[PDB]
Amino acid sequence: KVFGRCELAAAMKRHGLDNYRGYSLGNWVCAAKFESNFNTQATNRNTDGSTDYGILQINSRWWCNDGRTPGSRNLCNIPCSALLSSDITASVNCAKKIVSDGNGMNAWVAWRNRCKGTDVQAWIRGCRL
Ligand SMILES: [Cl-]
Repeated sequence: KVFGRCELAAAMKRHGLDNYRGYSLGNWVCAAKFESNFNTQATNRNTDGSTDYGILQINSRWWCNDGRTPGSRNLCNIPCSALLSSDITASVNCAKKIVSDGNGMNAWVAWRNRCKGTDVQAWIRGCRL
């Protein structure tokens, strides 16, 4: 599923990401845009053999199990494929655990480089939330 900007914003808010750990909704929509282009089926292979999954490109090195990242962790107690669902519940819940580990949203490289410092509010502008 490829979300609309506002549709994703609505779904994320509904799951309580708006100002979660002090990150306003626009941050999350911004991160989703540059990580996955709002596409829940997005996958990307990393150099170390791990793989990023879903709309927030969550990495199998620590956060999910994909059966081919040896010696990794599954801190979100999920199969990585669950992060590819059209329902973003799993990705959101896992994101909440990631953003809580002490490094905030800097865990998403796309957010740090493309969202951090900018007017993230622009990403939910025009949306009925
Ligand atoms: Cl991640």
